[PDB]
Amino acid sequence: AVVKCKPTSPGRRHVVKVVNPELHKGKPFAPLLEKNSKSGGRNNNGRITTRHIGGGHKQAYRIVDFKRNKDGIPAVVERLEYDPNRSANIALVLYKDGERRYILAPKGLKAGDQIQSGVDAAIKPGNTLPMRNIPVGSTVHNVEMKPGKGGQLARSAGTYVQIVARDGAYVTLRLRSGEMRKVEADCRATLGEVGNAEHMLRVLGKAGAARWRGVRPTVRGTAMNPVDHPHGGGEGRNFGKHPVTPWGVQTKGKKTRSNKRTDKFIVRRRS
RNA sequence: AGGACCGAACCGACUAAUGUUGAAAAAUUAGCGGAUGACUUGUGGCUGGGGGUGAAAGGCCAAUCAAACCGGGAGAUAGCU
RNA sequence: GCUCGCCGGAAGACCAAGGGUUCCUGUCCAACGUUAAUCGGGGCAGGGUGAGUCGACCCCUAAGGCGAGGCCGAAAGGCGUAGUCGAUGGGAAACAGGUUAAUAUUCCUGUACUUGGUGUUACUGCGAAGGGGGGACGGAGAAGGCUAUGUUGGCCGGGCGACGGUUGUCCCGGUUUAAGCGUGUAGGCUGGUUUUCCAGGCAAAUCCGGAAAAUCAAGGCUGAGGCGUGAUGACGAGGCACUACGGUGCUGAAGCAACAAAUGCCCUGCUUCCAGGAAAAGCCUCUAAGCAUCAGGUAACAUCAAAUCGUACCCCAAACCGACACAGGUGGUCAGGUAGAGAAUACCAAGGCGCUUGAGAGAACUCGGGUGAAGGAACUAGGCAAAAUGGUGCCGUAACUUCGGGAGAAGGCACGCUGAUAUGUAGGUGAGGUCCCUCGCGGAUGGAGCUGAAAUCAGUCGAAGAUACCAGCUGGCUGCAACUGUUUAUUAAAAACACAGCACUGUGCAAACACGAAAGUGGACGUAUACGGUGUGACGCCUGCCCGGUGCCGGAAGGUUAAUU
RNA sequence: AAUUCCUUGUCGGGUAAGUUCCGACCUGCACGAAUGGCGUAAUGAUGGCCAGGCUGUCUCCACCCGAGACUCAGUGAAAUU
RNA sequence: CUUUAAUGUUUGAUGUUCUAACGUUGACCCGUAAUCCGGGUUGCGGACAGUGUCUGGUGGGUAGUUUGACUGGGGCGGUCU
Repeated sequence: AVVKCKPTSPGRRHVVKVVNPELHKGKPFAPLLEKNSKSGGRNNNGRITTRHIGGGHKQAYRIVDFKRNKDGIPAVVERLEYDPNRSANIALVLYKDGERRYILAPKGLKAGDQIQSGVDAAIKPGNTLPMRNIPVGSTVHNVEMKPGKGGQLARSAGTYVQIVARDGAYVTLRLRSGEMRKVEADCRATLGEVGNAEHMLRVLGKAGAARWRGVRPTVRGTAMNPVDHPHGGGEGRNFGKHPVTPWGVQTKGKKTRSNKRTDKFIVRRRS
């Protein structure tokens, strides 16, 4: 649930929280956890590859099951759980065989609901089947791009795709980006939308709330000296040139997609 | 509950005086600011010079930075002293 | 040696880091010490550092490093797997007292414990580079139960006061005692037990997990402290004998209780919030291959072993880092008394110092301070500096406002001491006894004793009762930025930089982008409610006109146009 | 106006007297709407201005307490030339 | 030898299809108690992609350099035979 806190102090007027009581107020299933040390935006060479990364709260990685290869074995939901490594919530399930696993939380799932994977599974949210058997015009999430590796699309808080057509060994999809992409007609996909849509309405309210996420301040460039950035400086606010990243790239329309390898599944890229 | 209030430790360094071959190659005295947090700190580790890092001042990188230090090319060149 | 004065949340005590004999004794005074020097962190000689339990080594691992093969690269060499290293983390065990000129939980006395080895006996399914559990973990907050510790009383010993009084409600001192073993409480978590089945735990599995039944609810785990033992001992104020007044033997009384009470323990708990909170081994289990009249394993007793290195001394400093015996900087532990909200502050205890030139004089001027006639910012670039305000409780408190604030607004009154209310109250604590009882560290009752506010009434002293130290100046108009913050170490802390928020834009995952001749890595073990970049900069009302120029995004008939032929 | 050269613009407020401050007028030398415009409570060691109280800031300094200065003894520099 | 159609064959262009090169930061198995790597099986792509040589354009992202003299100081202007 979304709630607007009161302005009892500068730093809480425009803050907004997303409170969900369905989440388990305790410790998670340890057997599915592992170490995850932050990187600060650096690489094996110790150099900063991506800026604005550093600090924040500690984190543990919940091993999620994105493949869903446990076919023909139903499972019930034990409880929901908060996952920091991602924007979406997850679900702790229980298979009849005694095994437990993690998955992404669909829109309206709860505890006690039964789910099943495979080709003969039921057409209901949570269940997983290959798109070869999914009806056209439906909504799914956690889509696979190559059979067997695991889902890669529609993994975020409130993201969902829509199957629009299936001709042959391939299926076409309109992604949440408006792009019209096609994939092999054997990839698995989970019905329903990922349920945390109240996440976008969240608000940090103050800078410190960003530093908890591991985000660092972003220096513009205009106020940064000529040696540092193309925008450089000048007495006052001049910026009398074209917008450009460091290293000399426009950043205001210049398409940098230079794949040219697949370039077949793209139909209606966007806009 | 709080990047909340007063205020010691602690971290800072706004004003003034002193000192300026100083007690000190940036400190002291009397006050001041923050003081559960983007806080602070000990240990260890990574990032190496046209590069690093930088809540960005051309700032910091061993009292040295508009391109560190050491050695080498090197007895650079100097129509200038 | 007698006085004085300073610190006393340190200028005291114990360590790490670091230094590396500066420690102790004797001796020397040329040099070193900012003076002298019989002294010294100085010179010379000698002596001194004793560990199964502290620490390191060792076992395990994080960040991260090296990196067999291997991938990559003109060479050098780079990244990295298996693995191996790497604490600032995890992992077995000792306390008290006494003692040396100098060491000690290391020596001695006394009392204990831990891990292994071997052997005897008895009972026995043992076995892993594997599986599972466990180890294993955040912030804030809230109390409650305890202790360290302290105060008072009582007891014991001693004392009767240089000057009035002091045999009493008088004065001083002491009233200490551990780990360990046993009890297993306050209180906290958990429902157990037996049988049966199974697509799982890379194979197995009595274990874990899951499912279905029956049967019982009391079962277990954790757990400060207290109590008892440890302890007929040790210590102990003080005496008796030696006593070179340098010390040694022996003796050695009381050694209880109440109250207060921690930031420390129960607490790695409980409640709660979002930013969602290390790993591995030891340890407890599981079984596989394998070994079974063996071997191994469990318990008891015996006996052996527990090596090696460090241990002195300083450690907020004269010994470390600062060229110096330098107003500097330096992490952790202990945390007394009165007042006090308080680790502030003031005066003190234990303890440790009086900061390595002194004497004298008492001009100008300088520094650091105190007071001030009348006036009260007229000074001055500027109320810079200084002065002043300063605490608690009650009343009371505007504009404006995002309805939280503004606000401690402003402003006003009372504060001491003694006595009574009440021979010390409300409250808190809680003895003895009585009653019960699963008869225990119990429960109910019980209210002695101890402690102890606050307020009221009257009275009283003083110029002044928040008397000292400590301890907000307030108010009004306005520009900038929203705010908390960050910044030019060493002349600039701001209207700059960040910021949440908004928008445009790119990016469909072997993502864009970046570091990299490359491999590969980060981005991200993320997936368009995500990520990167750019600009703007809370919030509120709004963000208008122009695409000729530059650039970007598309489009296509024609024209021009490279290599090549 | 953090933007205004002419300029101490003009009027008025406040002052005995105000090149600054505040509020209006517009002839905007040379504001202008995300290199954002206009307002904005709160906040600020922020800039500017006016009052209350306060005072040695000053009129105009005076006296005193301490460390140096000065004299004696001991040790014993420096820039400069 | 002037001529033009169905052929044989030639090479070029376009499209569709295929797999055997190549790729596979897809799955499974082995080396192997190893998310590297290699090999194998299979699938998806597929002669595209991507790399090398040559080449056009773009290219302050990064370097190397230039940016005159006289002058009643220099610059501006002016001048230079």
